[PDB]
Amino acid sequence: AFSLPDIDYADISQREQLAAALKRWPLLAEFAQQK
Amino acid sequence: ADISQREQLAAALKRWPLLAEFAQQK
Amino acid sequence: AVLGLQGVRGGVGTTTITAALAWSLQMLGENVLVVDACPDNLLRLSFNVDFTHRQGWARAMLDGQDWRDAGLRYTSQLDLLPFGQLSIEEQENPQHWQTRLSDICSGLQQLKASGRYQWILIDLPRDASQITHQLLSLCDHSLAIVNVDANCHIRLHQQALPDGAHILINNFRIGSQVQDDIYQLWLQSQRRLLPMLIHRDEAMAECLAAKQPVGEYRSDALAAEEILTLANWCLLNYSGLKT
Amino acid sequence: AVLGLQGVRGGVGTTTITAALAWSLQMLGENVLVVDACPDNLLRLSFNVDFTHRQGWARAMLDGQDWRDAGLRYTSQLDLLPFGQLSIEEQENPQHWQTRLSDICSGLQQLKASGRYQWILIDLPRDASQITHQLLSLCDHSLAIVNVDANCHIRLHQQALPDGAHILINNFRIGSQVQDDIYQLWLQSQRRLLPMLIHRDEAMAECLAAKQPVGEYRSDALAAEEILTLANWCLLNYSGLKT
Amino acid sequence: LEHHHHHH
Ligand SMILES: Nc1ncnc2c1ncn2[C@@H]1O[C@H](COP(=O)(O)OP(=O)(O)OP(=O)(O)O)[C@@H](O)[C@H]1O
Ligand SMILES: Nc1ncnc2c1ncn2[C@@H]1O[C@H](COP(=O)(O)OP(=O)(O)OP(=O)(O)O)[C@@H](O)[C@H]1O
Ligand SMILES: [Mg+2]
Ligand SMILES: [Mg+2]
Repeated sequence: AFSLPDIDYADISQREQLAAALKRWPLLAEFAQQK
Repeated sequence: ADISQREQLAAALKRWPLLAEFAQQK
Repeated sequence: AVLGLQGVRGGVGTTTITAALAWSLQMLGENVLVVDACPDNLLRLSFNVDFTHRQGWARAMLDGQDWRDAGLRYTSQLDLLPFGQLSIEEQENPQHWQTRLSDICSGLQQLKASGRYQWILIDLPRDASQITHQLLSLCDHSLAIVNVDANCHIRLHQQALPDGAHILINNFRIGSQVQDDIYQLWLQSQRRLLPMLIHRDEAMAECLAAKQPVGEYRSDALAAEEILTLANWCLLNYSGLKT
Repeated sequence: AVLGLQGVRGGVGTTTITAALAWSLQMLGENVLVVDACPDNLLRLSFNVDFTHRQGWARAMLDGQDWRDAGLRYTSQLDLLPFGQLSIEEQENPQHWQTRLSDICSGLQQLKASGRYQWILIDLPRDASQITHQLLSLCDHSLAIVNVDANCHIRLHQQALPDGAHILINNFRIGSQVQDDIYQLWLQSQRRLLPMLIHRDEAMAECLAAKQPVGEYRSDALAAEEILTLANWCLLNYSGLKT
Repeated sequence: LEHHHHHH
């Protein structure tokens, strides 16, 4: 059955508090990067 | 040293009924 | 309502939370049945059932006996249905019994129709077996249990959660930067995440060694208070039946 | 020698330890192959393999391809064999593929016979599948991974350990009376408990988010040095082949 | 162990 995404990274790279976290951890960055 | 270990274990089994149960049925 | 609890990974706290949540719901005046669907049969030990008590719903069913005779009373408002003890051969060859337990599903549906219980809680393994899938399908709601760590973060991107499940954090630590980074990212991206969580708490490590649910063992523990919050959330949001 | 690592339950640290031990052995100058036998396919992420890189030995075999094409080289002394990424459909129907992987056993035996590797480490799930049993049977030696808690204590009295396994503690904490009590009991009652253990360590939580084995990520972390003592114990005790 | 002090 169709559903909207349970995980939504839209505009994640514009939350300044998250910027340092994504730069700290390559694992987190690779899921959050745009496709 | 030997009896010291046995006395500390006695206290642990008294503290935790799960540990006493399993030790007593081994 | 029938509520399933299932870990996204082993060891995240699913069984301790199931026992604790059942205790909180019965304390709030609900009649509760708690069912262990995990073959390791651990839930019963949070309710002071003897380890050498071998009986349970699956044990009975596989022995050709009556699963309805395997229930235990814990309080006037909380009954328990252990899985039962499996032999090593049954443990090592689960394909031989995982398709022989379908009758528990029709039975639980009939028990739900009776109205004897306001809540039926099911502790579920994550093994993709036939019986696990069938039990999940009769749940009205489900909780997917996680810890905030890199393993669970990856898993949420590659495995299925139960349909409609919400995510419940357990084992939340004090003073971990990588944990805070994952958590802050989840708050902005994980649409299924519940607004409350459960902290790491020595009471949750001790209560099974004391053979009690956490709220009975230490009612003023932070984890006990957090479980009570979860119970009240379930009453408000998870009381509806699936259509 | 082939060394299997398998948690007594999920989430105890088996994969992080497998990656760390492989790194420590290759640091000591051993040639190592590390094989992921877990369908969750998580080991590769400790070696900077992209999440979207779906190739692996089991993925290849299920696709009718040569599993040897899925090997990856991390250093001149450490090769990696990911499991590969299963679809949700495959994950939810494990019996449609859990009996189609048996050719990996003779394949790994041929690779072992080449002499290219002094160590073949296998990250094993504990899902009682046909392929898991067959891969465990290939092992010359095995480590059963535990955490010191009431759940693992119960499991040690009701489930089988790999034959001849030694027991390795991970996630050992401070400030826990119940852990200290269980540990003192195990010291007296578990003959095959290893003399070294691994503490709960922030570097072991961070290294997977950095996509590195712990000893590469932070060589002066306590856990990295504890893993080094484990590696040296393996060199002295686990270098022989099973009769 | 190699050291009695480690990274914090
Ligand atoms: N919030 C917590 N704080 C501290 N310890 C906890 C917490 N939650 C669980 N634990 C401990 O972690 C261990 C595993 O808990 P539990 O048996 O509930 O997990 P599980 O997910 O059901 O595991 P399994 O995969 O064996 O079914 C137990 O010994 C428990 O005491
Ligand atoms: N000693 C430790 N200290 C702190 N964190 C740790 C430690 N060992 C493991 N972890 C963390 O615990 C999580 C689970 O570890 P890991 O993936 O190695 O477990 P596992 O037993 O292989 O789990 P699974 O059931 O998914 O196979 C990871 O996020 C890892 O970073
Ligand atoms: Mg459980
Ligand atoms: Mg693993």
